[PDB]
Order: sequence, then C-alpha cells, then structure tokens
Amino acid sequence: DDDFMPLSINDKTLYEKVLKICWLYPMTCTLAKKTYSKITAFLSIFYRHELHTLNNILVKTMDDIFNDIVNKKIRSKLESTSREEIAQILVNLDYFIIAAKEFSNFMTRENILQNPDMEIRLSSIK
Amino acid sequence: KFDETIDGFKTLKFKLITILRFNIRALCIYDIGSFFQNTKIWNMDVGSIELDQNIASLISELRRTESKLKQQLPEKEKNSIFIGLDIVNNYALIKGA
Amino acid sequence: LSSNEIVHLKSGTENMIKLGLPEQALDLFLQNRSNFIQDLILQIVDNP
Repeated sequence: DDDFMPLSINDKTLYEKVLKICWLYPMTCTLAKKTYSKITAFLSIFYRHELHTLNNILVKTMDDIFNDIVNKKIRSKLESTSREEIAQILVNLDYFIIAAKEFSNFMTRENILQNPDMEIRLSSIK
Repeated sequence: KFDETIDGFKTLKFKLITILRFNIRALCIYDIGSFFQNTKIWNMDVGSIELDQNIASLISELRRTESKLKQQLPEKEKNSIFIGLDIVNNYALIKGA
Repeated sequence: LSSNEIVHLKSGTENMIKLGLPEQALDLFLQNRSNFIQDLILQIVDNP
C-alpha cells in the first residue's frame, strides 16, 4: 500500500477510531496499530496454559515476540528509500516510536501481574 | 543391646544427616540459577524488575519439601535439620554467590 | 481418609452414620476437608 501522503482529515467520523489507532500521516500507524493490537490480542492464547512455569521463561518468549521484533517493521521501512512522506511516514515511526513507547506502555503484562517493577522493550525501539 | 541400640542411633544420625544434606544441597544446587543468571547486568539494565525464576523454584520446592517433611516425620528433627542447614547455607550461599 | 472425590465421602459418611458412630464420623470428615484444604494450599507466595 502506497501513495505516502498525510492523513486525510475526514472531519470527523473515524477520528476517535484514529485515536484508538493513535495508541497526521496516511496508513502506517493507522493500519499497523490494528496489526499489532491484533497481534498481541491474538497472542493472548493463554488463560488455559496457566498453572505451571509458563509464567516463567515463556514470558521471555513473549518478549522475543515483540511488535514483531521491530526489525520486521524496521527492515522494509529501513529499506524504503523514497521521498514520498520521507520522515513523515517516519513521523508515524517517531510517532510509531511513540507507539513503541505505547508498547512498553502496553506493559500490564503477565506473571499474572508481578513484579510490576519494569516491562521495558526499547532495544528494537532504540 | 547397647551395641544394638547404639547402631540404631548411628543409623538415626546417618539418616537425618542425609536428609539435612539433601535439603542443603538442594539449596546450593538452587543457587546455580545465578550460574548463569544470563549476565547479571553492568551498572544497570533498567528496568530491572524481577525475579530469577530458578530462585522461585527454590522457594517452591523448599516450601513443599517442608510441607511433606512436616507431614511424615516428627517436629523437632525437622526444625533442627531445616533450621541449621537452611540458614547457614543461605549465608554462605550468598558468600560464594 | 483417602478419597479426594465426593461420592464415596458422602456415601461412607452416611454409612458411618448408618452404623451410628456420627461424632467420630464428622470428625474424620472435617479432618478430610482439613487435609483437603491443606493440600490445596500446596499449589502456588508468588506475589502477595
């Protein structure tokens, strides 16, 4: 999907749905929010693999399966040398880096909630 | 009968000795969760939350081990072996740790 | 003193009453639920 333009302000129907997508620029943060929210939403395949050490290092397996550990986003966007929304698409990757901060804010995580003392993710965000 | 009951006493000290060595070596075993703890960090790794899962395993089978050990045997020996071997191996466990 | 279920526990409980040893019967029953809850605690502090 292409024509790297700004976000067309429809003024105003899905702007609240854009605000849920915000957790502008045309598509990348606009669709990829549904992609990753769909991903970690789909990655809640537990609530039946519980009463064991799944709460252990399988949590770290969920850590390695990041917002697919962001090189998957940060290869093709790293590869795409194109003047169309150059750094404006990446304004939704500085702003999807604010969604990387939303991902390390998507941090009421597991073990059911313990220890709530750190859940940071910013290696691939770095 | 003094050689006899003497020998039964020797089996008692051997057996309770073996139980105390079992719990203590379960602990010193369990401290090797730090070996490796996957590069206990340099100056920070912040964050830095929690909690070295092998140590939670140590707490777990320690807890159930004391549960069943309190189930079968009598109290005073359990308090003895568990008390001395647990606290001492905790301390020197931190020392070599 | 051995069954984690209900039906034998229910049954032989009221059979023990059917002998007419009800006080010992209840005390054993409460002991079974004591040991029951006791061992139910054996599945796991992780955080408080």
